[PDB]
This record gives sequence, C-alpha cells and structure tokens, in this order.
Amino acid sequence: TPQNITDLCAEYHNTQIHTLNDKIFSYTESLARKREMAIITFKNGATFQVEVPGSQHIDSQKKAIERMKDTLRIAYLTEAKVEKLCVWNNKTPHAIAAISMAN
Amino acid sequence: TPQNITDLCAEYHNTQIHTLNDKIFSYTESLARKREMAIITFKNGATFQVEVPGSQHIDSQKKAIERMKDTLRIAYLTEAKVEKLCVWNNKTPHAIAAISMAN
Amino acid sequence: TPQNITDLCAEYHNTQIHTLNDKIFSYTESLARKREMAIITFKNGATFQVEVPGSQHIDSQKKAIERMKDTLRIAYLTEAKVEKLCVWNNKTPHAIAAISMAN
Amino acid sequence: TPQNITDLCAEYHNTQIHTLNDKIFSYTESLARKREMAIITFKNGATFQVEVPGSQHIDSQKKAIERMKDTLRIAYLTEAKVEKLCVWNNKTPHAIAAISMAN
Amino acid sequence: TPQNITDLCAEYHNTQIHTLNDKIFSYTESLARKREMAIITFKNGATFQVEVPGSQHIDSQKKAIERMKDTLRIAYLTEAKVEKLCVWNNKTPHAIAAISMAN
Ligand SMILES: CC(=O)N[C@H]1[C@H](O[C@@H]2[C@H](O[C@]3(C(=O)O)C[C@H](O)[C@@H](NC(C)=O)[C@H]([C@H](O)[C@H](O)CO)O3)[C@@H](O)[C@H](O[C@H]3[C@H](O)[C@@H](O)[C@H](O)O[C@@H]3CO)O[C@@H]2CO)O[C@H](CO)[C@H](O)[C@@H]1O[C@@H]1O[C@H](CO)[C@H](O)[C@H](O)[C@H]1O
Ligand SMILES: CC(=O)N[C@H]1[C@H](O[C@@H]2[C@H](O[C@]3(C(=O)O)C[C@H](O)[C@@H](NC(C)=O)[C@H]([C@H](O)[C@H](O)CO)O3)[C@@H](O)[C@H](O[C@H]3[C@H](O)[C@@H](O)[C@H](O)O[C@@H]3CO)O[C@@H]2CO)O[C@H](CO)[C@H](O)[C@@H]1O[C@@H]1O[C@H](CO)[C@H](O)[C@H](O)[C@H]1O
Ligand SMILES: [Cl-]
Repeated sequence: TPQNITDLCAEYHNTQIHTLNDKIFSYTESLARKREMAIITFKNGATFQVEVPGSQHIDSQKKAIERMKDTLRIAYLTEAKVEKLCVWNNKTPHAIAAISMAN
Repeated sequence: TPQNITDLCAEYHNTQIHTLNDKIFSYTESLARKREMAIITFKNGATFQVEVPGSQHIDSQKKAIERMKDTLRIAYLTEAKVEKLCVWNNKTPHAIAAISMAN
Repeated sequence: TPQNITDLCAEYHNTQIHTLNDKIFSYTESLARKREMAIITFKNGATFQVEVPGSQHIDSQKKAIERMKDTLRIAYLTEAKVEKLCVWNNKTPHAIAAISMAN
Repeated sequence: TPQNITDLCAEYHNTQIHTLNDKIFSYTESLARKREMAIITFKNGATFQVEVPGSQHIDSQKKAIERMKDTLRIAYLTEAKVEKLCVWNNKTPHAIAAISMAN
Repeated sequence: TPQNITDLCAEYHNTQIHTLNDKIFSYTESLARKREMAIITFKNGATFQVEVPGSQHIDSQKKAIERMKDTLRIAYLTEAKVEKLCVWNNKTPHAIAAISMAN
C-alpha cells in the first residue's frame, strides 16, 4: 500500500503532483444542477477542482468525494497549509485525487 | 467546466452575481413545515435564502442543498468574508446557487 | 416567501417570538429511549427543547430536527449570541420552530 | 417532558447522576469489531462509555448514539466543562444515557 | 467492557500499542479508486493508515471507519495530542484500530 501521496499518485494515469506549501486562497461551492462541485485557487493563481460525481466514479468514490469537499472547506476556513496535491491533468481545472497537509 | 463563480453563474438562466466582500450579518434557520430553510442577511440589507428542497430536485442537488446550509452556518460562525454570491433572481429572497470566499 | 424570523413565525398557529440576544447558558443532550432530544436554557432561566421526532414528522421534518440539534450544539460551543427564537407555545418547555443569530 | 438532566434521568431504572463540573481528561475511540465504541475519562479517574450499538436500539437510538459520540469528541477537543452525566449504573464502566454542559 | 485502549487492544490478534504523546505531523486524504483512505505521520517518521473498507469489515465497522477519518482530520487541524494508537501490525503501513487523546 502506498506510504505517501507521491507513490499513491504514481499509481494512476494522467496524474501529477503540485507542491504548494501554502494555504488556500479562495473557496467556491456550487449547488447548481450538473455543476455540484467545489473550486479552489492559491495566491499564485493555480486553480483546482473536485469533480462533479459521474460515470467515471464507483460507489466508494462518491463518498470520498463528499469527504474531500468537507476537507477543503475546513482547511480553507482554518487557513491550513496544503503541502501537496495529486491531480488528474487531463481535465480543466485539474481534478483533485489526493491532498496532504503538513504544519 | 468553469474556473470561477462568474463564469459558472453565466451558465444558467435568471442568475446573477452579487459582490459582497463582507461577512454574514444574520443567520436564520427554520424547521417549520414546508419552510425548512436558511436565510442570511448582510449589513447592507441584502437578504438571501437557501431554497427548501423540492420535487424538482434530484438526489445530487438535494445533498448539495444540505451542504450549502452547513457552509453558511460555519461561515457565519467564523465571520468568514464572503466575496460573491451567484443567485437566482426570479425568487424572493433570491435563492443561492453558488458562493465564493476569499482569504 | 418570508424574509425574517418574525414574519415566518407569524405564519403558523400557536407560535411566538422570544427575544433573547444572549448566548446559551447550558446544553443538555439525551439518548434515552423516547426522549432522544436536546434542551437549552439561558441565564434568565428560560428553557427550550427540540422535539423528539415523532410519527407526525416527514423525513424532511426529521432531517431539519437533526440540523437544529447540530446548530444548537455548535452555537453553545462557540458562545454565539442568539437573537430570537420562534417557538410553539402549546408545549412545555416551549418547543423551537426556528432560530436567528446576529451580533 | 423533563426540563433538566436530573428529572430526565429519574425516569428510568438503574440510572444515576454524576456531577463532574470539569472538562474531559481523555477521549478514546475504537473501530475494532464489536468494540465500535467511545470511552472518556476525567482527571479524578472516573470512566464512562457510550455503548456499542445493538439490536434493542431503534433507529432513534442508534442515531442518538452516533450523535453522542460527535458531541463527546467535540466537547473534548474544545475543552468544554461537563456539568452532569446521567448513566446506567448496572454496566462497567457506567454507560452514558445523557449529558449536560454549562459554563 | 474494556476500560482502556490497552485492554481493548489486547483482545485482538496481531495488534500493538504505540505511545506517541505528540501531535499528528501530516495528514493525507485520497479519493482515488481502491485508495479511498487516509494516512498520518508523526515527527519521527512513523506512518499509519486507516484502511480502505474491505471484506474484512462489516457495516458497523464501515461506519466507525468514516468516523475515525473525521477524527484524525480534526485532531490534526487542532494539533491535539495523541497519546496512544492501537494498530494491526500485519499490514504496511500499520492499520489503526483505536486511538486515545489526552491533553
Ligand atoms: C486513464 C483512464 O481513462 N482511466 C479511466 C479508467 O480506465 C481504466 C484504465 O485506467 C486506470 C487508470 O486510470 O490508470 C488503470 C488503473 O490501474 C486503475 N486502478 C485501479 C486501482 O483500479 C484505474 C481505475 O480503474 C480508475 O481510475 C477508476 O475510475 O484505471 C485504463 O488504462 C484502461 O484503458 C486502457 C485499455 O485497457 C487498453 O487496451 C488501451 O490500449 O489503453 C487504455 C488507456 O490506458 O481501461 C480501464 C477501463 O476499462 O476507467 C475509469 C472508469 O471505469 C475512469 O474512466 C478512468 O478515468 C479517469 O477517472 C478519474 C476518476 O477515477 C478522473 O476523472 C480522470 O480524470 C479520468 O481520466
Ligand atoms: C487475525 C484474523 O485473522 N482476523 C480476521 C478474522 O478472523 C477471525 C479470528 O481472529 C479474530 C482476531 O482478529 O483476533 C478473533 C477475534 O476474537 C474476533 N473478535 C470479535 C469481537 O469478533 C476478530 C474479528 O472477527 C475480526 O477482527 C474482524 O474483522 O477476529 C481468526 O483467529 C480466525 O481464524 C483462526 C481459526 O478459527 C483457527 O482454527 C485457526 O487455526 O487459526 C486462525 C487464525 O488465528 O478466524 C476468524 C474468522 O473466521 O476474520 C475477519 C473477517 O470476518 C477479518 O478477516 C480479520 O482480519 C483482520 O481484520 C482487521 C479489520 O477488522 C484488520 O484489517 C487486520 O489487518 C486483518 O487481519
Ligand atoms: Cl428504564
């Protein structure tokens, strides 16, 4: 089993690690139909998304999706420093697959 | 897929962006029959609501609505500054569709 | 659709507004059978309850009962000032229908 | 309907009030099979548990049990002062039936 | 029945206690398929995981698994001190079974 975000990220196709070492700059949440998702940017301008759940996700992923949204929300509110992001780069904005936070 | 709230709002009918750049002034919550909802106001008098889930709403929108309510409560509690709100102006108060918070 | 708590409270039978403008003094919670409920009081001795969900309530009522409880707990914990409460006066202690918070 | 924890506790068999007026000393949580439970202690050594959900518990019970766990966790983390506990004294450690918190 | 994490940990095969008395150093969360899990680290390098639900778990443990993730998440964000962890040492990284926190 992967021991860290890096090795975990390397297990899938079209992924890439982004090292931020910075807190989240803005948080956006949408309840609009077909656009039920969350978006975040950082000071440098990088923008990321938590994908609207769809056909490319199995049941275990749907719940993990809801948890990831809870997570970003509280991290943003408490101004926590996000270290790294493992994202799928074949989408725009890049879709978040994993996150790590280190004080 | 939109990169921001403005473009996202631009994807629906009867929507509209509101720049507040201010923390929520009042938060109201009701559990009364058929009026299970939340209402927020800003110091300028601006008043918005999170629509009572309805027949039209599907499961995805339903839990999105639940999350928004959670979002408004904690944001109000943390005095988090809200930047913009994308609302459906064909209702009174205007219903919230999306929200953005900055730093 | 109503825009504030006083106007909302006025749409039902046997309700009333209690103006508090003060934080909750104590929070009580129970998991005992038939009394799975929460109770709060204010320094002035005022006491209120969130009804135990019954047969009368539909699931949308039920979910709202759940949220109110969450709301009260976190309100108590953050020491937020509660402004007004819309309550059913046909019960004892008076049962909560809606709540508003503002500073 | 009871208005305080003492009166509510008095409605059952084999219960008892414990007055603590102190914050939680430690919090323990387990996911191990048949031990999916929470245990809390106070500085004076006192120890209490939230029973593992079982067959006797109706939806309202199990759900109330899940809530009690969220409550104790957050009470612990925020260092909230626990006033009294209503517990079943025919179980070791004594099992929590209700809780009250005051400043 | 068991009063502490040590005794509880003792009821299973392949377990072991780790006394840490320190705060979580990094927190990692993933929503990738078959990797819907969490991983934590402590300053000395020690790594632990919450296992992806599997056939070795029942619905009761599945709930508890979601709860443990929420727990690790707030503990981290709040820099709470974890005292001990009961883990399964037949896996890599070590799988968390129970956790104790004390100021
Ligand atoms: C790259 C891709 O299209 N992935 C989609 C996936 O397709 C399957 C194979 O991809 C992997 C992968 O993503 O790397 C292979 C991994 O080892 C799998 N790992 C595990 C632990 O299961 C994952 C995993 O199944 C998915 O990520 C879960 O959603 O899938 C893909 O390579 C394969 O297609 C080959 C084909 O076999 C070969 O003959 C041909 O020559 O080349 C193809 C491309 O390499 O086909 C597999 C399906 O039959 O399928 C899932 C849905 O079932 C998704 O569509 C996944 O796409 C990504 O989904 C992400 C969410 O999980 C996210 O939205 C990304 O943005 C999507 O591209
Ligand atoms: C050690 C093990 O194999 N555990 C798996 C379990 O197997 C059962 C027996 O082990 C216990 C244990 O873990 O100590 C026995 C406990 O008394 C049980 N306690 C309670 C309250 O129920 C637990 C419990 O069932 C599991 O932890 C739940 O997942 O299981 C194991 O000894 C046994 O096989 C014996 C056999 O009976 C004996 O004749 C033979 O000669 O020696 C064998 C090995 O000592 O069989 C039991 C199952 O038939 O079964 C469950 C599935 O039901 C899991 O697969 C469990 O594996 C662990 O699961 C953990 C998560 O809960 C975690 O992932 C660990 O990493 C897994 O190893
Ligand atoms: Cl009884």
